[PDB]
Amino acid sequence: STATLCLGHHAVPNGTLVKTITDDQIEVTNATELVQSSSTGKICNNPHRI
Amino acid sequence: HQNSEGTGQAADLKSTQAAIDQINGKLNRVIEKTNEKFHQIEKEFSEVE
Ligand SMILES: *[C@@H]1O[C@H](CO)[C@@H](O[C@@H]2O[C@H](CO)[C@@H](O[C@@H]3O[C@H](CO)[C@@H](O)[C@H](O)[C@@H]3O)[C@H](O)[C@H]2NC(C)=O)[C@H](O)[C@H]1NC(C)=O
Repeated sequence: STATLCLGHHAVPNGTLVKTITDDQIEVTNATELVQSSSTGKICNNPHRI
Repeated sequence: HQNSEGTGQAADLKSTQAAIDQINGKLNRVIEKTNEKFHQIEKEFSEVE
């Protein structure tokens, strides 16, 4: 004679931590690196004529 | 509470704690606790160059 409706969001197996103002460390469902650390080690002749 | 038995007060440590935790750690995060520097540039002179 009654029904229950609920709302919610998704989740992932193992999330990633991020640095935020309020919390010193917290996990999210997705992240991304904003600092290029890797390098091919070779100079690409193009476009700039080398 | 203002029940028939009278009045009374009690602080909820749970809620209070959450606030404190967020507050404390933030400062150090935003600003780096420290950074070293040694020989730099003369930031003063006595004559014109
Ligand atoms: C995290 O969630 C995001 C969004 O749901 C997903 O990552 C995103 O993945 C797409 C496709 O792999 C990337 O877009 C691509 O952009 C390039 C731009 O040159 C384009 O050539 C491709 O056709 C494509 O549209 C997008 O950059 C990427 N964003 C990031 C870094 O999150 C992904 O499902 C989850 N994991 C990742 C990879 O972060």
